[PDB]
Amino acid sequence: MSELAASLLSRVILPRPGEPLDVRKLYLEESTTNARRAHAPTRTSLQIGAESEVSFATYFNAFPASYWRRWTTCKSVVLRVQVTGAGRVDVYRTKATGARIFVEGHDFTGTEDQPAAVETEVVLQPFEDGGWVWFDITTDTAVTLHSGGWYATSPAPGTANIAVGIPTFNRPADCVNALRELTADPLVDQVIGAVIVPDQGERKVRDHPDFPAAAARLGSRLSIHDQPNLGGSGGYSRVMYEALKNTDCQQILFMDDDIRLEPDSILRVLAMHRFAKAPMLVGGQMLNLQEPSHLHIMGEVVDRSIFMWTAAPHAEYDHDFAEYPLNDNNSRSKLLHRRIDVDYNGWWTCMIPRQVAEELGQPLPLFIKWDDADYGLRAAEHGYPTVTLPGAAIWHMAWSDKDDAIDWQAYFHLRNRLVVAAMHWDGPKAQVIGLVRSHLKATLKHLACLEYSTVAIQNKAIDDFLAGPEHIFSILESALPQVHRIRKSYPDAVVLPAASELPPPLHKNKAMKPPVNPLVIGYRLARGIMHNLTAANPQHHRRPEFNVPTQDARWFLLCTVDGATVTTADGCGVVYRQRDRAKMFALLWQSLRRQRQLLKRFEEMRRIYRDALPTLSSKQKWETALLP
Amino acid sequence: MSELAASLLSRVILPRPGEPLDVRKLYLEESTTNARRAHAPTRTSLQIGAESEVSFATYFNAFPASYWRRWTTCKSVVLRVQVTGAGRVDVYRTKATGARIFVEGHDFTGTEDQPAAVETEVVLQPFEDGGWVWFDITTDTAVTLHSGGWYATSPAPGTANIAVGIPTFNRPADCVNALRELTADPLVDQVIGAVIVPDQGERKVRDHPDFPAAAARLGSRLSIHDQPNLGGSGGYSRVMYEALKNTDCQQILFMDDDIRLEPDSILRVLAMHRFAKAPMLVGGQMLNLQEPSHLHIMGEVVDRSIFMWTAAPHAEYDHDFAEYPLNDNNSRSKLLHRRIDVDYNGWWTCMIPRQVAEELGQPLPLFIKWDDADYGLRAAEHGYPTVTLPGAAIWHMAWSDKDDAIDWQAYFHLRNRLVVAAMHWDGPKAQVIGLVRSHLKATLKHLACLEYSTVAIQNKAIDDFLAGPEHIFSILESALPQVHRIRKSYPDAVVLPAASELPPPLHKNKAMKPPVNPLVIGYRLARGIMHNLTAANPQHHRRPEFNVPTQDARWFLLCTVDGATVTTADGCGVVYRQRDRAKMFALLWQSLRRQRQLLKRFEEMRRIYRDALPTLSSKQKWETALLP
Amino acid sequence: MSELAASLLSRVILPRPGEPLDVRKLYLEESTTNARRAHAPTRTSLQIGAESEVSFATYFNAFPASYWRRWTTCKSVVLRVQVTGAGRVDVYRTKATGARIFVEGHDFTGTEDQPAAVETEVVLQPFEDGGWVWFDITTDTAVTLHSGGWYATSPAPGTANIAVGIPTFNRPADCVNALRELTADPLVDQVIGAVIVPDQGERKVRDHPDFPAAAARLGSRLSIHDQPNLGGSGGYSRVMYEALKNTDCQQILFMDDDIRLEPDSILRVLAMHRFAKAPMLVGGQMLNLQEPSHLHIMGEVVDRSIFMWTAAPHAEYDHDFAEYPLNDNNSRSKLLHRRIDVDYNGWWTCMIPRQVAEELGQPLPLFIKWDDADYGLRAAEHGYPTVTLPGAAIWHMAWSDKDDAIDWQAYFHLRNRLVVAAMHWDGPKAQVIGLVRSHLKATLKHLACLEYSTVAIQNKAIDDFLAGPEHIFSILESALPQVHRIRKSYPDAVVLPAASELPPPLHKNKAMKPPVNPLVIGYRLARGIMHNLTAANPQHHRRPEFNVPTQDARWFLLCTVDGATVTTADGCGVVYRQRDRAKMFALLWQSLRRQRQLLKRFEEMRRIYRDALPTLSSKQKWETALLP
Ligand SMILES: O=c1ccn([C@@H]2O[C@H](COP(=O)(O)OP(=O)(O)O)[C@@H](O)[C@H]2O)c(=O)[nH]1
Ligand SMILES: O=c1ccn([C@@H]2O[C@H](COP(=O)(O)OP(=O)(O)O)[C@@H](O)[C@H]2O)c(=O)[nH]1
Ligand SMILES: O=c1ccn([C@@H]2O[C@H](COP(=O)(O)OP(=O)(O)O)[C@@H](O)[C@H]2O)c(=O)[nH]1
Ligand SMILES: [Mn+2]
Ligand SMILES: [Mn+2]
Ligand SMILES: [Mn+2]
Repeated sequence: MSELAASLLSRVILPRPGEPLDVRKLYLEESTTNARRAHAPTRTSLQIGAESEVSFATYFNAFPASYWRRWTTCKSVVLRVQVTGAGRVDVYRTKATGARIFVEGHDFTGTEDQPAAVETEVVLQPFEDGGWVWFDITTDTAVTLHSGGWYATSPAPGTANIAVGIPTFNRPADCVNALRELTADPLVDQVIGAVIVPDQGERKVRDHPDFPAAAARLGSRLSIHDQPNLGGSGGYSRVMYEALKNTDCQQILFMDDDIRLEPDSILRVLAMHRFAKAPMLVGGQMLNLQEPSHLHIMGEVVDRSIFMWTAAPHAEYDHDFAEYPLNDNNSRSKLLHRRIDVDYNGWWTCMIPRQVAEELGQPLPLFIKWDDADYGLRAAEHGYPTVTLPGAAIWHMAWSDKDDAIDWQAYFHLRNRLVVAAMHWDGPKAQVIGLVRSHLKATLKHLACLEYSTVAIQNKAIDDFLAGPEHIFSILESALPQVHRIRKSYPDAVVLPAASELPPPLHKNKAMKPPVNPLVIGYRLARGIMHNLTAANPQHHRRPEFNVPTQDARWFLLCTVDGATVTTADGCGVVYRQRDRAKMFALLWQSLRRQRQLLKRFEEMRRIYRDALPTLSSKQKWETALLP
Repeated sequence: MSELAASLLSRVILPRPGEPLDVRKLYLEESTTNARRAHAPTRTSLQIGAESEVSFATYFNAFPASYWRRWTTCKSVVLRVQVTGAGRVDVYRTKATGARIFVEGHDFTGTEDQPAAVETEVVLQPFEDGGWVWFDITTDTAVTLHSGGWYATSPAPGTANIAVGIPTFNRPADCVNALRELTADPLVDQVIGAVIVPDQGERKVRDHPDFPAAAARLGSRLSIHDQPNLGGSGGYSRVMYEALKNTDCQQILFMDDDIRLEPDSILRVLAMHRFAKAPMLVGGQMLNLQEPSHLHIMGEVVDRSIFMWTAAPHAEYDHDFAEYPLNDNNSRSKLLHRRIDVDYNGWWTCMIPRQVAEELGQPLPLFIKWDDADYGLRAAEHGYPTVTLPGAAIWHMAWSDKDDAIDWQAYFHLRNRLVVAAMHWDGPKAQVIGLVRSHLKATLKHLACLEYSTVAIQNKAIDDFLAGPEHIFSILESALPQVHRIRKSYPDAVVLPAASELPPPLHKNKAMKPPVNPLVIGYRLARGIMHNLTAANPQHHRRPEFNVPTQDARWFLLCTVDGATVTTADGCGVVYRQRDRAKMFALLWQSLRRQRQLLKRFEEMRRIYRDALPTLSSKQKWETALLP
Repeated sequence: MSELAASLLSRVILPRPGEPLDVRKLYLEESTTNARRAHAPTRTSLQIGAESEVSFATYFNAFPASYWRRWTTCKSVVLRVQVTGAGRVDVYRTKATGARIFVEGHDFTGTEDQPAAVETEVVLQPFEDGGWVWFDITTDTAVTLHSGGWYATSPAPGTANIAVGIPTFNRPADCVNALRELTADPLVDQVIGAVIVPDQGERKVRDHPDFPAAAARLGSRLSIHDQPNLGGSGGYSRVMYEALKNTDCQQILFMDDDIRLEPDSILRVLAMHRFAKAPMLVGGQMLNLQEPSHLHIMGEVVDRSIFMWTAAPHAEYDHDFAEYPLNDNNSRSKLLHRRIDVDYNGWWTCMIPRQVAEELGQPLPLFIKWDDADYGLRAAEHGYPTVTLPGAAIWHMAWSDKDDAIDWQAYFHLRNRLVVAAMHWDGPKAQVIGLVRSHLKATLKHLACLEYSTVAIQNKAIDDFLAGPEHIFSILESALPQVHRIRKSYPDAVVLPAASELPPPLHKNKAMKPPVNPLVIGYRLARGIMHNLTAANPQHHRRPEFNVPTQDARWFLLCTVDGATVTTADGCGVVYRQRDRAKMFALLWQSLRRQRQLLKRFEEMRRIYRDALPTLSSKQKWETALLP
């Protein structure tokens, strides 16, 4: 018992009372033939009826064996369940193809007075490519699973002193909640030493009514640091800065302020970090906050040849565990059993070892976007891999219709993408053509969609990149206001609350089906080009031709009109997109001029950016933008 | 009652407590409309709720009528169930198309005090092509099925004295368990007279802690015989040798050491043997140990025209009875109602009559593979057919991803295949071209997959075959070490624990979809041939181009690379396959030279092998390799 | 209450205790959401749980409205249910497309002490093309349906005195049972006045042990008449003969001896007959005895243009009410809502009014087959239509794999088909070419399948037809033995118990998939013709090339072989079909010669057959073959 608690890797957890049935599929998967639902008295125990089966082949309770095999020193894991009643524990593993293999099974008989203990040691040898381990319970009489867990065969190396960092910006209510959920589970609280909150917002988290109660439970492990708005980069950079200077914490764990939490997720990541073969970044997955049974992604990489972040080779976005169980014979579920290798983890949950952060230094001053990838790629170049752990997750806001890469962020995508590209493009010379051809495609689509402001702000992006690193650092704060100033000009960047704020449409909308037939995309594009050569009628800038819903607003519909309203992706307003031939060819020329500049000057940008990294990632340099 | 027990063919059995629901579909098939699961107090009884239906149209409890009709003297079978409660027994049969026919039905009323007995005599006449008989129970009040069985209308001929043979090699734990499960059911124990265990391993089954307890229950019906490693052939040959010389047992039942058991399976095979029209080999099916609701195969044959073991005409591998019930209108289930005729049964469970083994003599000294087929084909030539009984099964390890025919065994497949081919090729002359063309295909695929060691050891196989029978017998022990010595050379035959033991791959893996389009297999093969003509870059033998998962590693992916790691089929390690043009054309020439030798010298091999059979299958000759 | 019982059309009936769940779908259709199965205390009552729904949109309990509208004088029907508990009766109708229409609904509250009565009058007006009426029950508290029925709004015209006729031939056990099930329901017993059993068999129904008990319940309403074997024609002719001469029964109801019964079926047919607009034949459907949820057919017609009995225009054989409910949105179920018009009903249950049988006279002396159609077609020509009532059924043996039109019956099909054709071909002259072209197709298929005996006995059929009516009558008894004498010659007509009675096949059977591709049926037929021109190898008449299963034995497989065993359609034996070119061309010539004879002499056969009808259907003439 002394040694048990210090080798626990991940617990068997159940859902809270009154949790939606969709979300319960993350925890336990019950047979539709059982007479009654299973009951979860506490988050660690479960009551099962007589003559019933429940399967723990689930996102939260199954053991992601291949990952432990690959990155940790654990030769084998031990399942321990403590149960009363008569029944059977069946242990299964999978091959990386998803094929389920029955390992061993134990019949038990237990009473509340002499509770039955069931231990099974599963060797991690057969998980080179992938595979999970899990268990089912099948009952003779009624059964209570009092506790269950996956264990290593020796204590966890090192000490567990975690600096939790949570940068906040005008989301006090959410942040106060994140601080509240850290102290929920005693086993997390115990291993938290410091909690850094860089408050970059004008509506402060200290001012909240529920804060004192939340802050009291943390004691003086909590500090709040007021600084200017420096985005993600500045937020997390501050956390690193603090944890390395003002705490002696062995781990730095980046988190977001708008996250729901499964506290065992934190403990699982810590487990892997401590058991790692070599020092490494360890991150958690994100479940979708707005569709909570859905896993966002198993892991991301940066695709060379266009230098663009993307899904890892054998992983698809948005995996609904309620519709596609871990153990189903469907093709989406079969990919989950592969071991996914990432280039970086997102900063919703990402643990960085102390003397690794010290070595890599700070993040790049990118404001938002790409800061996290850069860090992953940088650590990789120093021999510190990143592992995105399955089964260890927080719930975060996804791009569940809500977001887009056409607004002000479109600047920060492109700009930072190039910055990071110069930083890590250790490859062939002629390769940069692939990224610029990549952008030309994007830029033609934008214009075809009448998203003019986007192109403009993207042309500022390429200008700002070409001015170098010294310049990027000085516009950490100034850049955001500058994007907005540019965007005010364009009717397509000015949100209006309703389309009824404008004169009713000339034409009622018609259902125009998505062309995915080769003959039809050829013709719909020809119509697009030719119309786009005619002089735009200005009557259509005063009265929109259509009231376009977000969903229906693609290249093929917008290339025929001169003016139309398009609903913002959140569905909170509309922009009045208005075609103009003169303004478009201008933007198109400026875009062409910048793309030619890029392939001409990229060799040069690699040299000057790589050289400037000790500065850009220095604590000393970040001091002059972080402290008043 | 005196006469009942001695005419019992197969009992109605239920699952153990806490058996997975998947596996219970082997026993009883319940209506999703029943209010509650059915309960199995004992392995022979079942409790059903009021207003409920359960169907015994299942692998274990249905009667494989066509088989009994074909091979046994039974004109009709009698169902006997003993039941309490009010309900109805409905008896069904099938045609060989799967079409279900209702035969008769009996309403019963029984109490525990005056239990109701229900007998139905089903005539076996209408089962020429195939068909099963089974029964359902449908309840008015709650019902208990106290016992149920299929009976012949007269006593079983002969006496039941079974020599059970279990050859073991370094699997003490498993073997001790097999000996334990034989004495489980009293009705099996009663008919076991001897249990021979040839222990060819250096980790002895006697040394096990649980052995004394297991051996005590057998008394002195158990002997253990220490001998050198002589593979399957030597193991089972020893069992035959012992049972014919040192026991007066009427039957010899071959078993494996790594098998879970349904004891009634043993009794069913014995039943058929005793009721046989003429003396015959009777075998049991294998269920998959690692996917326990799945039946491996209904029966195997040796396909003339390539002389290669294969699925019997109307049977497909891997039949999941949980997904495809015996009585479903699906195409996979419809094949189960045909009567499958085999050429041989596997030696997991195969019963050989005493004066049949005496007549046929020993097995061929093949070490592993084909020993069993040869025996089936040999018995066939003497007028002793083999029947693979459905419903009579043990659970055994299948090729559930775990195994492959590319490693050291690839020698023993080819070699023994040819040995056996010479032995039983009573057919046309020019026919041998079909086997050699068969091998040329295989050999080109191997090389294309960079599996060089395979070809090498297969070329030893053809050399060893051509040296004749006298020579094959002397290399019974020496051959295995010799294969390994040859395999050490090739990087593709040397297993390494992880791919991270090697330098990281040059390219990340890309999803390349299986080409089954005629235009695409033509082009993907053209790329294969042409690249395979270019000089291999040696930088790719020092740093692998890919980290290939087993599943993704086929001809079309491996024919483009010069070097890559491929994960072993168990998923326990990786080999570094490395292309070389010079070494390949060498192997290809040596393979071509041997194939030309075969068709030249096969007439000659038939003559010299057939002539040498009295020697190869002699007890006297096997003495000089079995006894120190 | 006085007037209720004499206007009852059909009762709401439930299944017996322990009836299979498949068959219960004929009676009531329960929601999978109900907490418990519904219970049927008695065959007329049903107990439903609280908060549950059951739908009586079922074969047995729904009202076939369109039929009642079309053929009876009933302007409207009345549903009456007597219920306790709180709940709601919902009444629905359908359009002939299957579209369900909600009519009205009644909330009830009843107690056992003051039981609630619910009456709904549904007008039959909107059922021109088809449509059903039914009701569902939906419960608040637990509900008991004590009784339910469909009623006319006035008493039944006429008196109900039914002569039940059951011809038996060597099936004593079955016949004794039919007599037992007539006296089961008191409401059937009451309306049965006589039961005629012509016993044409040598194993007499009187000799049975269970007969005296069965005969006692009938009193002296039962007579048994010994006569020679004169087949169906002679059996039923005898029943007519008796009921018209020796009873004063108002109805004659033909039945079979191998039928399970729903007694309300008898009452429903009687109901319609009594309520008929004009005098008419009224028949019941047949449910499949061996697949009891399956309806054989909604109704049959005689297809002019080939003069061949067939499914009525919008009806398909074999409708499984368990898989396709009356009220499902599937295409098979949608045809059930059309009103099917028949040309005749089968003699399993067919009611003939007294002064209609008197007018039409006896059946034709056809021995078996077509006797029933002829009678339907004859009655039609006199203005007496036939109606096949849905919901009124007996269970009878179908052609559920068991039967075929290639054996001795093949004579009686063709012969009688032509007899009947001459009798009723009131159409165009050149039309007979269509029947003879029809036969040429059949005859070429037979020969291609090596079914030589068939063609031979069919050529006797055409000879016997051409000899005229006077001759057909004299061979009523002699013809059956004569067919057998001819069949003894041919190896394909001699059944052997197993294929193992013959030398094992030269080739093992190969799976040859059904060609339904235009290119492939063209080639598979070309192979057929050309091989069929080569001289047959006689070694293949001594050792069969294959062991062909019934299912796999079609034109495309048999046209390539010279000799093979084919399993009888019951699966009880095999015939050795053996190709011969000399014997085949002979049969083919004799067939061609007869077909030329037919179209030459059909005008002549119409004249001589039609003229001979008063004789063939005379009671006086049938006397000389029915009485010793
Ligand atoms: O003007 C800004 C925009 C965002 N952020 C920070 O950048 C991170 C990511 O931004 P956001 O949450 O709005 O985008 P999301 O994560 O939802 O995609 C957050 O931690 C914010 O604190 C910031 O400091 N200032
Ligand atoms: O080096 C060996 C390899 C195997 N065997 C025997 O050969 C049989 C089949 O081998 P194995 O079980 O390893 O293969 P599998 O049956 O799983 O395919 C077993 O009964 C072993 O006892 C042996 O005696 N020596
Ligand atoms: O040799 C025969 C053959 C049959 N029948 C009668 O013909 C009818 C139909 O024959 P069967 O029942 O054998 O054929 P099925 O109705 O099953 O198709 C039955 O009522 C039999 O009594 C007969 O009298 N003598
Ligand atoms: Mn966020
Ligand atoms: Mn084995
Ligand atoms: Mn019949």
